[PDB]
Amino acid sequence: MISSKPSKQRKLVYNLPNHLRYKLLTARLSEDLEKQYGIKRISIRKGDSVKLMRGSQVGYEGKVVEVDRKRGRVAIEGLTKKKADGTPVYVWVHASKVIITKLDTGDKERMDAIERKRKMRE
Amino acid sequence: IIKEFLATEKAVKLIESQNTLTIIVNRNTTKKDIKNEVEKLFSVKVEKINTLITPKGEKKAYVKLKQEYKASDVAHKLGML
Amino acid sequence: PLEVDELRKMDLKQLKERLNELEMQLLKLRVESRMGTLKNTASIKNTRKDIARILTVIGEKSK
RNA sequence: AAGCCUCCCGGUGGAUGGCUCGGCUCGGGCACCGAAGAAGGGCGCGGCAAGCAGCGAAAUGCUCGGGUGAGGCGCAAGCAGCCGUUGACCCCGAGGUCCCCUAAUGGGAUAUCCUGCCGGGUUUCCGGCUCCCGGUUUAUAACUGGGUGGGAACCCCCCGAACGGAAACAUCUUAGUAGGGGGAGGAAAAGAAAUCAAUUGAGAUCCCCUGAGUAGGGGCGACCGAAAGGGGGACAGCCCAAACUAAACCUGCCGAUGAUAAGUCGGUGGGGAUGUGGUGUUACGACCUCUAGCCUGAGGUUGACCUCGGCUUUCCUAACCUAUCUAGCCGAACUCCCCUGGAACGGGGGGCCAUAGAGGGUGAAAGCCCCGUAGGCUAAAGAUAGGUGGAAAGUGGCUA
RNA sequence: AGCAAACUAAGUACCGUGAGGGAAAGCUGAAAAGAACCCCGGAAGGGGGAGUGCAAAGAGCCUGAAACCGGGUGGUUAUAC
RNA sequence: GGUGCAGAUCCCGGCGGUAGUAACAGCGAAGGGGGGUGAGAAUCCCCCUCGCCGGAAGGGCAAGGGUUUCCCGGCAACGUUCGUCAGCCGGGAGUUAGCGUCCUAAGGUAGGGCCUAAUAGGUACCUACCGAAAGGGAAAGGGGUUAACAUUCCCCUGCCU
RNA sequence: CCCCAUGAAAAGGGAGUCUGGAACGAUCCCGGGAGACCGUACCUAGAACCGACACUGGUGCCCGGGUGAGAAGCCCAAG
Repeated sequence: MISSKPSKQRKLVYNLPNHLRYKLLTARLSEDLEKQYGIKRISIRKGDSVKLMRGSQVGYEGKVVEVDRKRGRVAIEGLTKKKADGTPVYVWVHASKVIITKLDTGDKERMDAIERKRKMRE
Repeated sequence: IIKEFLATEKAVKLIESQNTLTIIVNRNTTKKDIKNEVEKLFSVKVEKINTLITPKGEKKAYVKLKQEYKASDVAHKLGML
Repeated sequence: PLEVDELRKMDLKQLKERLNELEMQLLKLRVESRMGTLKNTASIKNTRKDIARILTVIGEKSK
């Protein structure tokens, strides 16, 4: 029932209210992840690690260290482009071209969100 | 109700020269006593006060103390000196 | 310091000066108008936000 | 020597071309706020803070639940610091605060400001103070309790224009429009014929299409201009005055009861025969009364009569249940191979879902990379609608 | 152009004693990677050289026409339109 | 189908030529020398001298502007030149009263009433109030102190209710 | 002296007289206490106001010597 004019749609993604920002973070897990979790896609959190499929630096594995929730993109360590001075700045790669490799089971509040998605028992 | 302790270069002399205090309060636009405010907050007798209406929007009052109360002490207790 | 519940716990008489004692030290932070150079800018917000709460909690005790 | 012309290059301006978180039309939903202080302005408010926006001295947000789930600290990247896993920020709902003027109403205003009088506790401070309605107390003293303004257009009702047109212009028309004044609501208005029409018919009103530029009006000039009927939409129809019953009446407060409602009860106060309440208002009649006759489950009375039954109307909304709205949530299929390419969302090959190939995003033109989509699911707490609930009043029918 | 309004504020700045009238103004690439560093000047996102990046038309930032003016290319002038 | 442009003394934006031209004269002022600062000095600063005004270019006082006041640092524009300078820009600070508020004229208003259909209309009457920073209206001056305001802050003498 | 012009009213003060009241009691002096709120910077104009401007226009108001009747002209004091 929501409209299909291009203009309105773009307004949502340029004006995303805060409690909906997970939407532009969720990325594809790996098969091994879903093998013991029974789930295809999920929102990113810190303390995690990911692999990449697109871009000039395809095929990297790092750690989830930086994020841009309001507009929806992340960054990983061990991947930088040196500025003129010589200090590193973090390469910015979107979740759209990444595959997660592992998560953090130390929250008990991210955990139940995993559970409620009809994944099988534990 | 008291709001701040002004600390202009002009003020610093007054607390030394005349043992007064430059204190700016709400713009309550009704006062009989900015006086009895201080002693329940600083236990100090009052000798005189006056009225100022600064163009920036605040209400300043020159309050001076009887010699038995050295205004520099409470300021030091407050902590700008 | 973020007091959130003990305010509802015990009597109202003490919170008056508890308001007062906080109110006084608000002035202490308020020395920043001279460039007080006080480290915790958020203290004012910590001070300003909490002070209203106890000034609000009193209504819950039907003052 | 100027140059002249053309052309290459550069700067000077930014049209073209492209892109768009903007407006514009439509349809459909929805569609009053206000003395418990509006709308409208004026002020303040963040660590460093100008405008906007938000906020009200409880100033970038206070509390409580509900969802949400790892960062948040607006527009908007700095310094510094904090909140966050004891559940943040956000969103929903419920609250709390909520300055000054302002219809602004204690009184006054060329002051978005000053300033009284009572009563309250009392330190801060809190309540009340034009024109009316009905009560306390003296028969003029104060005191108990409830019509004002705004809102985009729209609606109703009074007052009421010229410009032009007639090729001039004065009657006429332009026209009850522009506009003035009053007054509302979410719709308003109007609404039950002293209606029509015409061979004895139809059956409130309103709007839509026709009837129809027909009827009819006017220097017969421009022009103005119906009704009836037919065809559509939804189509709902009840109270008063009188005849006639005649205090059987309505209403304030307090207490009890009643779910706090309504109602009832006890005391209270008011209003009322200069008329409350009861039945009833319609046309070849209607309605009421009387007379006579026939005609209800229990009881009584003298075929007949009466009292208590069901029924009609009205009022009252509660705890509970159901549904709907405020919220988020589920939701398929490839990132497989080669090449180009800074990037593949391109070219070739290969494979798959589809009830979902609207659409958007992601380094380009991606159904299968991500959201969303077709379809389906969500409630503490509220709001809406329905059922489930309670009470009061008026109570035969027909015939002459 | 689109309602005036797409922009840091739009009935805003402003013109008017007043009822009122009423503006202008979009684009850095995907990531500021905003040119570290070395020379000139005091400085200027100024010069030069280097560097980032596909590309720098790198802040005055998409593309970039003419009217214009400057350097150059090619002809060409002081007896003449 | 908002549809093909040279004009419409079209509109809007850019830029031409006259062109470094006019003007930067005219109302009786005028500077000169030496030193300093700073990149840069006729223009800014220091010294001396000199000319002019001198019932005004001096002195003190409003309505108005609203920080135009002061301090510190600056110069792309802003200044009719320049500019180290400024009423300009940028960073900070700054007005205190026992010695206007009250009353009232011209008048005005708000209400009660007299009309108006109504009014945000008029209103002779009555009532209540507004109406002067030069009208009237209790009472202080002196000295002294900050860059910045003072009969207001420090001292003495007071004074009025 | 002039007028066919007769030249504002309140509040605010002070006093006088008569009534009632209580006996203590001051318009005397002495000691003590207090006295809202708000105006308060600067400029008054050949640069601070208006006239679109750092504008010979207007809007003001009031106030040394000599020479000289002089606020005329000149020059020079203060600045």
